[PDB]
Amino acid sequence: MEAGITGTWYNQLGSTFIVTAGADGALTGTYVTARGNAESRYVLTGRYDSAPATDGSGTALGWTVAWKNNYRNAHSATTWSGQYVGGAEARINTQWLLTSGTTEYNAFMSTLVGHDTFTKVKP
Amino acid sequence: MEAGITGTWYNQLGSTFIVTAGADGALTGTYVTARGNAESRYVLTGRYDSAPATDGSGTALGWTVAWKNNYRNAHSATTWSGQYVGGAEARINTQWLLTSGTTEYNAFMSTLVGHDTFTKVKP
Amino acid sequence: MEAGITGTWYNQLGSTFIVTAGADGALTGTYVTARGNAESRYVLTGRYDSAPATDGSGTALGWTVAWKNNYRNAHSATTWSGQYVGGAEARINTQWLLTSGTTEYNAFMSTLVGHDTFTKVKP
Amino acid sequence: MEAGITGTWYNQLGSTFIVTAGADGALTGTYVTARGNAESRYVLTGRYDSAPATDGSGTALGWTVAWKNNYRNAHSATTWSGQYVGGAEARINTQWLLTSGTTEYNAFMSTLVGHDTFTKVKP
Amino acid sequence: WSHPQFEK
Amino acid sequence: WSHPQFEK
Amino acid sequence: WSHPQFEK
Amino acid sequence: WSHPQFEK
Ligand SMILES: [N]
Ligand SMILES: [N]
Ligand SMILES: [N]
Ligand SMILES: [N]
Repeated sequence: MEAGITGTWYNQLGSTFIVTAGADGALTGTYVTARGNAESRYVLTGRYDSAPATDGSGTALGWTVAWKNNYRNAHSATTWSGQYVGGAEARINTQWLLTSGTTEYNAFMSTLVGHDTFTKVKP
Repeated sequence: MEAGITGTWYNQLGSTFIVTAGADGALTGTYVTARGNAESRYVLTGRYDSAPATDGSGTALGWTVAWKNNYRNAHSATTWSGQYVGGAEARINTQWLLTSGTTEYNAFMSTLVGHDTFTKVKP
Repeated sequence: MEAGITGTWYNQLGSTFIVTAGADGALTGTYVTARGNAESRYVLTGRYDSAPATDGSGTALGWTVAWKNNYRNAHSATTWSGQYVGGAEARINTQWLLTSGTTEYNAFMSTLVGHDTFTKVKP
Repeated sequence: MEAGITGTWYNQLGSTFIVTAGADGALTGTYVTARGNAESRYVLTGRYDSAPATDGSGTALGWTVAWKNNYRNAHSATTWSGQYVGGAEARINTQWLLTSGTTEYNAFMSTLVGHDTFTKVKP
Repeated sequence: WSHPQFEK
Repeated sequence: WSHPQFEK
Repeated sequence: WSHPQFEK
Repeated sequence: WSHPQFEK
């Protein structure tokens, strides 16, 4: 009961993460890039631990955005792997991998890595 | 039409990936660890590029497994970020991130990284 | 002439990075963990771009610490890959990989990933 | 005594790694890209565990190449983080991070990730 | 060059 | 120590 | 469990 | 586009 993940999350660079955490471990919702128009909206699906440790630091989760919508297609997918931490300083700490489909895999610009911190309010 | 992703994929270490690629970009199905019993089966959800480049090397995708089922809970989630490449040597080339929920994020054993190659037949 | 990398850098968690950037692209010096005693001091070696782009955002570099000194041995090595950015808000933005020697490579706890921001003054 | 790391290593894509492991934990030598001419040769420096576990799987190490030589400058640095495993199937298992200096760090094409297996003979 | 994840 | 992703 | 890189 | 690490 009561995951605290459902709702709107903001990264530090203007992007928005709108998710519902279902009883079952499902994550669904919409990733909106910093441009924040119709073109900037992408489906996200993932999973989370619906029964985290009571001692633990957080709730493991991950999700995927394939960078294709009704408006445009960047022929790529990002996965975020991270942990929800609750409290008045609620956070989703993530690391991400961006893979491009087009790129020969063991060439330049195949897979990018970085990190994102999500908070309940913008910076 | 015709993604070539739907079906059963095997990594090089005994694990199995059973997925359906929907018209819409949805990935759904089951990740089975090398032990290959009921306890070893986990839900996976993700996304893929439902309209890849015609020139391109491949189809970008990603998926998440939260390591919780009816039998056990490893309080963690893995995301695979990669590319499907078709042909008689069909492949899913991936890199993965495994995050543990329990672990203080900027401590030891928070996030692991590695890589997996999936093929239509076992090694 | 004048790399701005030579000197003492602090990450956000109490660790210290003491480096000399030689004319030639050499990085040498000492990594000191947050405990900040004799036991906490490790050799670092790496490389940097001794002729960065004049337009560019920064100076590419990387370095390695093998976690062995006269006092203790964690049988592991971390590499930091990043970029120096100059100005009054001078920074080294990094991502790191920690590999353990002992661990069977395609098992649990083989390679960790994270990120570190270094600044000229502590947080 | 006797690290087994000193010598010539080949990755699976035509690249060459020529290294000396000093008594002290130093790695020094030359990285040669698949083109294998004068232009293709770069300094490498790193560290390794000069006293690995006797039970253990391997010897932790890492090294850095800054992609600048007398001939050309790609304004970037790669770090390899990995483990040497001895025996008649001797191997260096690595994961790598390639950072570009020029690129605004939290933009597209800042940091790439991948993996390389090194063996004593080419594929 | 460009990608929606990093757009301003 | 242990994790299902790496189980034999 | 423990590692010097993350020590308090 | 291009980078020496991946050159053919
Ligand atoms: N933006
Ligand atoms: N297994
Ligand atoms: N610390
Ligand atoms: N090559």
